[PDB]
Amino acid sequence: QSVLTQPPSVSAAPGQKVTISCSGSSSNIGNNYVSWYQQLPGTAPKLLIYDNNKRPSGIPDRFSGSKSGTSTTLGITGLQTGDEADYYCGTWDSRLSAVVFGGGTKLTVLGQPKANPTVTLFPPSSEELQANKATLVCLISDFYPGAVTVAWKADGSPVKAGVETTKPSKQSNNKYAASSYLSLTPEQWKSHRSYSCQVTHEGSTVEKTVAPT
Amino acid sequence: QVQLVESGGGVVQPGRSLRLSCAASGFTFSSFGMHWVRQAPGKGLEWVAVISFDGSIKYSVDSVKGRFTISRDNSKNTLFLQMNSLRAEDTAVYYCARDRLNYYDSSGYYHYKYYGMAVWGQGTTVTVSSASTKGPSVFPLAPSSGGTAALGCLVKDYFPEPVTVSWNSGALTSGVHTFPAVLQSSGLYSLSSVVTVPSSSLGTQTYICNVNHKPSNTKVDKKVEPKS
Repeated sequence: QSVLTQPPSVSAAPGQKVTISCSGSSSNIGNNYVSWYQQLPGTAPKLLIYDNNKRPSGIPDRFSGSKSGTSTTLGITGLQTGDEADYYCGTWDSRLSAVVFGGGTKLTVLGQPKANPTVTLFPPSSEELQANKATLVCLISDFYPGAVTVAWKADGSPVKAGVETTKPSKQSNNKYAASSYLSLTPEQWKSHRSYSCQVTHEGSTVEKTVAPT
Repeated sequence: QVQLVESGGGVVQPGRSLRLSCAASGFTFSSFGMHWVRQAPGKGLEWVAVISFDGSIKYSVDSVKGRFTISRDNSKNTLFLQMNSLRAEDTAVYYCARDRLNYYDSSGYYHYKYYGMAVWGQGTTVTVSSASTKGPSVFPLAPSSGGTAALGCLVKDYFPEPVTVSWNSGALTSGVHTFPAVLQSSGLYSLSSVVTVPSSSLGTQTYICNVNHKPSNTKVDKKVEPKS
């Protein structure tokens, strides 16, 4: 998928050090210099390391780089919350004649406490039904860590058709939000006694239910 | 003082063209190799192309060969990317980037030589899709059913991003949660916004969600009332 293999994620606690590998072949890392770039949410990447192990002006002591043949490693010591980010290795590939980047490693700094999701479920509005559409809206906020699974049910049977669900996104208060939408015809909305939205987070589930009547 | 300012992004249908610019300041533009790099929403960095300090040497990724043309105008400190025959999979944020080392190092005897990037632009967004500009339908999500009530607006079936939502013309901010949009199979977006308010205010306060979709000149202030 990518030519360089990075772990998709790693984590450690504030104050610890962590390591991030980047594996390649002779036609890239074997014979060319590797750089590492840090990308914080919604910003351009920024050079951390060049020439395998050099830090540019202004990048502090805490970051370091090693080369062991066709692999490379990024070291970050004295972890701070502000180091939460995606880290990419890059280099030139002689065979492809291209700059090549690893897939990215998402760095998580631990300590932030678990938070269960608040789930809010709205039925189709009168106005929407009048226009012969029907949408159930399930809103999921204030959860951490930032991953949930959503399942819909109608009268006890799963519902896979018409379900569109967003990926989780980070709220400004450092917890995560998401939403899921179920589209129906007015007929199939009225034809069932109940619909239910089930949100699973770290193995636990929160359910809300709506009914026509 | 050393920066790169991109422009020319946009929203288009498949088969159309677009031209990106990267205005350079702070350094001798003409002495550096330049690149374009792209990032699809939520995915990794993908290198697109490079051009040498003087324009004579160029490379790009196979998936854009014949379609995208990297060029530069040294007399005006600008890097260009001409994007023709766009496809949905070209949708991404596009960055220009400058080589760390100048032509003293990157201009070999045989080859253009790459040693890393140093300076990146802010990025410009290119969205490629079959969908046509369409304003949202806005539906009230009414409260019902402790001494708190949740009410909302469904902002349904619009294209393209963005839409802004506020409540009571910005006066109501506590308890407001506006959720990032979902992208449907139809190519249209939907989003919702919710506000939790005291149940006891429902008969003495009116709640209006203000929805603005500039690309379709759609501005709607939708009243959300207790259902009956």
